[PDB]
Amino acid sequence: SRTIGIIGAPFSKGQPRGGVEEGPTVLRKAGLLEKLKEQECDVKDYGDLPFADIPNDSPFQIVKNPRSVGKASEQLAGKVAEVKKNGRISLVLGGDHSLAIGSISGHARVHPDLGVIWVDAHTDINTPLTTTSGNLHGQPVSFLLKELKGKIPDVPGFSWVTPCISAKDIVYIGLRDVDPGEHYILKTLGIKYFSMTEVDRLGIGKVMEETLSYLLGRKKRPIHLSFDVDGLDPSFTPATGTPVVGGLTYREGLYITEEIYKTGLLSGLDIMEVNPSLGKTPEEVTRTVNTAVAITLACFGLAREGNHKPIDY
Amino acid sequence: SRTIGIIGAPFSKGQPRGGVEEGPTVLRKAGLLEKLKEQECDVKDYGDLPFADIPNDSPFQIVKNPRSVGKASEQLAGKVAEVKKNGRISLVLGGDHSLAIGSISGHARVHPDLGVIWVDAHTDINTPLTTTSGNLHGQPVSFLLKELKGKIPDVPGFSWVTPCISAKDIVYIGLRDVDPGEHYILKTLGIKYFSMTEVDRLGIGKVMEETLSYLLGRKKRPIHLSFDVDGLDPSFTPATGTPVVGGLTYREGLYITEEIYKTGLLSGLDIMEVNPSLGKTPEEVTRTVNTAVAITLACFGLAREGNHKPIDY
Amino acid sequence: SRTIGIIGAPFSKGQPRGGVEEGPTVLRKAGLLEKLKEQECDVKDYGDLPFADIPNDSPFQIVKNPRSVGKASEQLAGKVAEVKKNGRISLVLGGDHSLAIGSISGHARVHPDLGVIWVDAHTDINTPLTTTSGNLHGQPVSFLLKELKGKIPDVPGFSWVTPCISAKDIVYIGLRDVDPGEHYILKTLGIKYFSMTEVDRLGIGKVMEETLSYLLGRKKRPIHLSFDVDGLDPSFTPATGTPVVGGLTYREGLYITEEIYKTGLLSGLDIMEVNPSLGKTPEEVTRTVNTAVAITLACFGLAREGNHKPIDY
Ligand SMILES: N[C@@H](CCCC[B-](O)(O)O)C(=O)O
Ligand SMILES: N[C@@H](CCCC[B-](O)(O)O)C(=O)O
Ligand SMILES: N[C@@H](CCCC[B-](O)(O)O)C(=O)O
Ligand SMILES: [Zn+2]
Ligand SMILES: [Zn+2]
Ligand SMILES: [Zn+2]
Ligand SMILES: [Zn+2]
Ligand SMILES: [Zn+2]
Ligand SMILES: [Zn+2]
Ligand SMILES: [Zn+2]
Ligand SMILES: [Zn+2]
Ligand SMILES: [Zn+2]
Ligand SMILES: [Zn+2]
Ligand SMILES: [Zn+2]
Ligand SMILES: [Zn+2]
Ligand SMILES: [Zn+2]
Ligand SMILES: [Zn+2]
Ligand SMILES: [Zn+2]
Repeated sequence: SRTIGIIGAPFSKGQPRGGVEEGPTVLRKAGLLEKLKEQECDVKDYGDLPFADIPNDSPFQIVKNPRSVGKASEQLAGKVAEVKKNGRISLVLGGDHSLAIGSISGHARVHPDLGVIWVDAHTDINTPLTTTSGNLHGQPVSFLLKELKGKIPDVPGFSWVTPCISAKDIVYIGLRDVDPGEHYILKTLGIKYFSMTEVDRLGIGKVMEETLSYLLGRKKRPIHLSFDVDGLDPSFTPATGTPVVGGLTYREGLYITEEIYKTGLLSGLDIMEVNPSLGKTPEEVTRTVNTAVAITLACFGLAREGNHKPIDY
Repeated sequence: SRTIGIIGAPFSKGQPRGGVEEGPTVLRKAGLLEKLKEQECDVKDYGDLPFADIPNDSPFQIVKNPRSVGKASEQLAGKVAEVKKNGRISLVLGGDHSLAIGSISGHARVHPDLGVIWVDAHTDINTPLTTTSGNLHGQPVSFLLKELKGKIPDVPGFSWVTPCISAKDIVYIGLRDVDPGEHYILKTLGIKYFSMTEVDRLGIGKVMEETLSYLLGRKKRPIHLSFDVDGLDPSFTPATGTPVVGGLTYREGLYITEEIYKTGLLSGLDIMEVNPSLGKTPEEVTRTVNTAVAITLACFGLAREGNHKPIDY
Repeated sequence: SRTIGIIGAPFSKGQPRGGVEEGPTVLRKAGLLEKLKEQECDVKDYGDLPFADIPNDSPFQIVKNPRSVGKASEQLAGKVAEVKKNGRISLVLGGDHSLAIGSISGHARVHPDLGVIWVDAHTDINTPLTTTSGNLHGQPVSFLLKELKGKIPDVPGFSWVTPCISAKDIVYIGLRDVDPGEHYILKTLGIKYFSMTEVDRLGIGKVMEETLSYLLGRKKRPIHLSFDVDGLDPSFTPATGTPVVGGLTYREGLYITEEIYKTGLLSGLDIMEVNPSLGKTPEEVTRTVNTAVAITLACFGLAREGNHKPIDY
């Protein structure tokens, strides 16, 4: 049926603030598994990946914690590939977005033809040479693009990496805080994106129609959804590291996911950047987690119009 | 002209929390009548219906306060039918939504051909046999549907009831918290609804165009609007019993009503679920009431673009 | 390139509450100039206009501080005309909206064929004879309309005024609190407007397309944008004198301005009604100013999708 495989990934060295390691814990203790089991979902939790501490991981130029991040993704890519072989949609509950490198890589090992939908207020496509922060949660995409392969230096811990996607297989939704170098890359590789500008102009309805018509226009390949919690407006998911105002509405958030689910092609999912310790109040924490959970459930069947199990009431 | 007849209905036994009995009081003391008189409106207040206490009203299966609710609606249906004969649009300031049974029944006694628009985060169409709460504010619609007549047991106090509407004469707007049994009924009787999903996809503009094209496609019959205050997002109407996040915008709220008014067919109106005691702060209370009032005024002429009385300024 | 000329106008006698005189100060101390210089913008600040105190300025009928306001606008019109001759887009950081009279008048002295976009929750088109408040921040438009010339009494201090625009050269966006006399004028002179009703119905996308198709349908004349901070919903710009609920979204706010900029015709800009002292909290103050700044930057190039300077990264 709608089989899922849960991958907790308590990692945070992809950026400065540490609380995101707890993301898996809080979402789990929010009742996610239970809630998913309450749907036609066949759920199997593969546990929280144990991330060995790499004490010796000095900066690579300005790129911070490279070996730590590379291993974290290298380990995850393998676990992802495992559940995908067990015929389950991989659900990655993580910390920072840098894990996307491991998530998508391993997912591709199984389904190379996959298409990606990246919901985020940022493009996370900086390169070790374009980034000015050195924080890897803002560079995952660059490591995954084939077009870029050959303009990215060998970063300690990323030798295991192989560019599993071309510009033509990814769509962004939500952008509102993009770097100049990031912008240049977009227009140059002609990447499909819908910034808040396009959403405002078109409506989330058209936005979703086009994005899917874009990725599934030709063949009907498996879908990977990388959802960075900061894609939604801070008034919904405040407990996040890099929030930007003017974000996606809670309703738009649900609309995106309700539509992905209805395609029947959701192969992989990432719920990133949920940092409970950045909530200025116990409720901002609750609010953030709750939304993260609601969005996840929509990915797996939950519909605002209602749902009904096969029987005469 | 635009003649109104005010019906205060301080009832609450349609659900557990009691504060909704005060709804009429707070809205009145908010200046509603005055404000309506300030428009081209001819206003007549029929007073707050006195609801006899039914001390002996044990549960019917799991259905709570059946005799209390049935009488409350039985009395109201008669008062509604009275003002409709006095050629005035009935305005029902109430408590819980279970009163809809009395409101619509009596309205129909006068205008049997009426169509209904139900703004609510819920469908309130459970049956004594489908409800799991037993609270009647979530079952009014089931008692009014002809298609369902014959699948509803005789509930103490509802013998006076007669199904005055078919599936084809009602439209829902706002749904986002629907029960499985409720969902089955929708798809089965093919009821027209626009959940938050449809609103997100289409926009309130198209939503309103379709809903009216649906109800007034054929003849031009009188319109009944049942507005459950919880249809709007909690950030607008927090002082309500059953709030759900991801609701209708304040602007969408006004858009709905501004459009109904412009049809010139508004025959009956219900402003339900305003419970002032559920506001966590004196202002949430104020906010909730204010919105309830603003929406009501839009139903009777108030336009955001402005209004002008027939004369050269 | 994209040359700007900054005009600070610390005036407030266009309405009762005084804090708006500080608007220039707070926006400047928010880093505006710096931020604009950070873009392809060529910025020149002409300083804060010194507004002589007119101790003797008794009411004209009910019109308050007429001589004070007339001089303030008379002085500004001249400064505006100065920067427009220095080939720079005039940026007017002001106090109350009554300054629009001086801003647009002087802008026209240079570019008579200009078209105006007025973002505001009000039309500010009352006349000394229609206004019931007597506050001039709600009458600037009336003084600028040719069609009205001959139905406006000579107000002390406004002799220097000459109606530099006809009904056909202005578009309103955001209206939601319009006076009856104001409404009569609209329908009578057939002025193009998009109240919140139209925005709700059409979407900001269509709204912007139509408004520009309206003003630039024929020739391609310079554009004047009068942005009253209260056009946006109070949840964004609370520190304002006359706020009204159900306003423009922050995203819609940016959409409007991003679109104006992209036309390449922005000739003049007004950022009015930012009163820091009306913020119930230090953050409402911060929030309000921040939004005012973000909107201004969008007028001058800033795009949510990102920007890139001419070079290979
Ligand atoms: N563009 C910034 C912020 C990136 C934010 C990363 B993300 O999307 O995972 O939050 C940077 O490169 O440091
Ligand atoms: N579906 C729930 C909630 C109904 C809410 C009723 B209403 O719409 O009036 O608030 C129930 O049957 O108990
Ligand atoms: N219509 C009211 C309010 C006008 C508000 C002026 B404004 O738009 O500048 O805030 C009046 O004439 O006093
Ligand atoms: Zn495959
Ligand atoms: Zn992000
Ligand atoms: Zn991040
Ligand atoms: Zn370029
Ligand atoms: Zn990200
Ligand atoms: Zn009739
Ligand atoms: Zn409800
Ligand atoms: Zn209720
Ligand atoms: Zn079915
Ligand atoms: Zn209801
Ligand atoms: Zn010109
Ligand atoms: Zn205004
Ligand atoms: Zn003002
Ligand atoms: Zn008229
Ligand atoms: Zn104004």
